[PDB]
Amino acid sequence: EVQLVESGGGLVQPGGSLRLSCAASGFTFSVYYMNWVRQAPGKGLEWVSDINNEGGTTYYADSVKGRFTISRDNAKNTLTLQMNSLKPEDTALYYCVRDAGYSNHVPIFDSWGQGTQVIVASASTKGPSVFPLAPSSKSTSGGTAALGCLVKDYFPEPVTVSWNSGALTSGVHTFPAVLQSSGLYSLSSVVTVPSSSLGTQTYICNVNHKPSNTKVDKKVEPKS
Amino acid sequence: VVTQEPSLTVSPGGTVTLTCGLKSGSVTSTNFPTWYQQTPGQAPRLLIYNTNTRHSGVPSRFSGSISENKAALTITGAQPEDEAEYFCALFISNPSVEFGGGTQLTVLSQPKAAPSVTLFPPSSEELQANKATLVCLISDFYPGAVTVAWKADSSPVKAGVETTTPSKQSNNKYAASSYLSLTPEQWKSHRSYSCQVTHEGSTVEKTVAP
Ligand SMILES: [Ca+2]
Repeated sequence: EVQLVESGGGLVQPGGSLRLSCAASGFTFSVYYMNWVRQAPGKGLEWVSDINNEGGTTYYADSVKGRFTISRDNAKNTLTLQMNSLKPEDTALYYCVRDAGYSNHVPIFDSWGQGTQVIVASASTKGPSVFPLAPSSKSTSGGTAALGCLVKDYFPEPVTVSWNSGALTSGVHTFPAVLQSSGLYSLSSVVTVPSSSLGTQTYICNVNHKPSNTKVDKKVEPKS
Repeated sequence: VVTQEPSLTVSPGGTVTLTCGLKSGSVTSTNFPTWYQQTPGQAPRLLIYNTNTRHSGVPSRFSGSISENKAALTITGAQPEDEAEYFCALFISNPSVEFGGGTQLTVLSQPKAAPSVTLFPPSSEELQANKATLVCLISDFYPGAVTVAWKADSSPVKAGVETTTPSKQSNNKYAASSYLSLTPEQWKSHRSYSCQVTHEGSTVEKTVAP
């Protein structure tokens, strides 16, 4: 079977570079135009670059021109993407992709690798800022209030969040993190509690970010 | 700019049409429309090219056409495994193709459930740190597809928005988050900001004010 196995990606800082490599197998590599196509975290597909059979002709998406270089080696069965001068834009899943070759003008992509992730992250290891989300009852069931913590700008995953040192587990919803354009993560944890308890019960979110050896216990108060 | 519906639904055995247009102009045969399918956690797969040619091995239930100045993909007799993201690609000019944003097709397997939306304003603490984040939390929805729009007063705001792809919760419904980053001055100087969540043609909008 055809395989297109991408490697050489992963975490890189904005001032760094990567050399993606696709190992092609199970077909006559030299017979086909080859491509890189990328898919950004929550976005669609974007063609990046292609190269003709023998390597003398290359094309690029406007926004990667002068930053990336595509190349191939028909003996090693490799396709390469040298990624220099990086941008937040470049955080994406990078697929190695074969053009079926039906048309001289229109690339038609008949075989795709599984892709390899690139993250352009402004920090290699950063602890979160933790902000309280003061209780509100505008959107909860009558007699309850939702309060939380915003766990912002950390890298890499994971963080753990508990409430009241684990003594409050009911009504807790910790949302999946978003990977921001900065290459840092943010998430929220929200607990729904009785509104009457706001005067009496202390609520503290316990945030642990092991990679940065950071722990924050943020008290969340009503905001009269 | 190539335009596709963010999401669509179909029942098992049902028929559904996905469309693919241009913001400026009509789609015709010389845009050579191509359709790709991406099932969850997998690489894209070629379905149809040259408007209506099925790739080898693609089921006959998938059909491509051009209708009303757009490319169209019709799935007749939808199967559970047809739940996927569908991307169209159009040829506008050399050297390659432009992709639509993709359509998330859900093949309905449980009853529809409307999202709960909670919007938190920036904390006083965060403002003191010279930053401002609005936090829009979205839960308990099915199908697992929403669109989020933010407004400053009544005007749409695009820049500074980060939104997660929906993920399945414990209870098999979906959750997502959207964040709007502002300067403290932006936050203070507007009458309000709004998070508007669209789900299956219905909209829920929460608004907060400094
Ligand atoms: Ca090509």
